[PDB]
Amino acid sequence: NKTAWELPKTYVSPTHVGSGAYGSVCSAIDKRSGEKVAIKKLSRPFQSEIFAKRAYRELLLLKHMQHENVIGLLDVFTPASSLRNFYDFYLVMPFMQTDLQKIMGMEFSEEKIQYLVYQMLKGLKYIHSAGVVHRDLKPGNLAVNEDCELKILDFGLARHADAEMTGYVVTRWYRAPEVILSWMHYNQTVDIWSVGCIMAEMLTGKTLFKGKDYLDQLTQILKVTGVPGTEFVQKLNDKAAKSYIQSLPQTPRKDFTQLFPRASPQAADLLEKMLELDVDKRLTAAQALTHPFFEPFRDPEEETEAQQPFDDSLEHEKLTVDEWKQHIYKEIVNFSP
Repeated sequence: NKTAWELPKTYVSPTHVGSGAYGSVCSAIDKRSGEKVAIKKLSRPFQSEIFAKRAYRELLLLKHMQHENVIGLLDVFTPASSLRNFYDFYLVMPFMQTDLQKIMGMEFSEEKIQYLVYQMLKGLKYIHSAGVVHRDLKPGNLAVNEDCELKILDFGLARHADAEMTGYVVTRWYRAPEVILSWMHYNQTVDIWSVGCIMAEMLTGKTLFKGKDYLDQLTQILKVTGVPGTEFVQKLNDKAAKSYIQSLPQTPRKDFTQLFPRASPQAADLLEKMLELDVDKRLTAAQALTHPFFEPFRDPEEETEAQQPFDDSLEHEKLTVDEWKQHIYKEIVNFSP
């Protein structure tokens, strides 16, 4: 279904769940083990260099990643017999149950928020330690089972963090202000901002920053965040970003206690440190785990990190789509005796 799945005989009873033009997600049952799994089809990975490069990133990231709070790769396959008829491929991973977007209407006690956000940051510490930035953390990408176990999903926009990265990234409502203010020069803390936006949403049942376009998102953010002093204005390396700010609509900076009532002094403090405008003052994943807000649940022995840095050897290379296909096809077949 959009566009006609070609599964092996190992996976049976294809029930559909997600949909799109970039490919679909469907549930299936592995016939070897009896486990229920999630299968994601990449239907047009070779339409362009960018789609090909992203397909490669997603596969390798899924492949090399081993953490309780990050989705793992069970299998990957393609109906193709060679590079001559290689048009798409499928990723197989543990089935979950629901995601955080679906249950946002629920009422989240601070205990649940503590537990769930703690798992987000544990996974994020792991992902970041591999030198990777996710760049699309949102409630739809946070899988949750009946035990309130959490897994991070979707590495389609993820990559090895570099000094210069793709500009238009992250889903707008969860997109950090520096993505716009410091175009193409952000770091792993964009993920921390997304975590902040999510936590606030669990706390209220409402999306914190609902901008109508990429610029209005910035305006929404700078309402809660204050308009910075001349210290931060000169702390940037942009003249275009110096403007707009130069329109100085001022009243910095709101206090989160008055802005997030019926939430705990320390919960408000964590949101504040996560939603910090200045990227240097902003909490990292490792640091956020050490915040007093997570004391009832914290266990440093399960805050593991990557055993190996994620390889970025092709990241600074110029491949054709045909070359990307070769590497992808190669990485599909050597998996996983």
